[PDB]
Amino acid sequence: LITEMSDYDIREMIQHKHVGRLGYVVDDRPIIVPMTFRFSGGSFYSFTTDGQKTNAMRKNDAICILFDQIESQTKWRTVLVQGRYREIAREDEEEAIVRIMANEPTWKPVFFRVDIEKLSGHQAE
Amino acid sequence: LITEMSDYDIREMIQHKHVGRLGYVVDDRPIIVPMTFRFSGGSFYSFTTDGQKTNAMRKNDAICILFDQIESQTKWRTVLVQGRYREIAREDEEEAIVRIMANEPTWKPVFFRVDIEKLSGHQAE
Repeated sequence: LITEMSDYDIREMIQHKHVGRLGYVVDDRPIIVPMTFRFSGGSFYSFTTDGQKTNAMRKNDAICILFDQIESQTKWRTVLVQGRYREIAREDEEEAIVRIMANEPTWKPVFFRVDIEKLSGHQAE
Repeated sequence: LITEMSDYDIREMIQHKHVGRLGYVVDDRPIIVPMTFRFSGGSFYSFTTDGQKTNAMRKNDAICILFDQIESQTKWRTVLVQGRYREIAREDEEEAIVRIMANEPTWKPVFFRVDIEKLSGHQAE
């Protein structure tokens, strides 16, 4: 019943789905929080004004993002990005901002990107 | 802009929101997967036929569930359950099944529950 999604559908999803759910680890326990992301040049870009998220991901840089479109229990698509927290230096914030905003599909903070180590996508129909 | 949700709204949400997103840890990295849950007698009950989830949560029982209702970037509610994977013994599966199904609000597998260590809920309006 569970199938691998085509690269086409994985791409449509990570290009067009604005909100994903970020997973990080604090003291060996998982935390999940919704965040907006922009896929650009092979990484996902975001930012937060929440210093607790920033400090947690600084201490443990192993993170993930789930994107999904759930129609029912048996009709759904999920894309999981596993990778690494990479904080953007102050002098690179303008670059990050333009990447986040530039030509977005008709949709102090600390900026970061998620560099991809594994990208997987599956569906049920 | 971010407020604590009332216990009333936290309860309405974990009673009526069928799908949450389960967080677990594999080799010090976070994984997130959508699952259906039932809140009953202070724990969340679910099951999976996916042996990789089962084995992962057996090896590391620190897990979480996010429930959320996101209207926009500035209008949303999130409830995070942090707790422990507790696998249901075969002889307790019928109990688990009746708990999952009994009087549900008009909505071999290995059964499990999530026992709650922290429950928090926040909103933005």
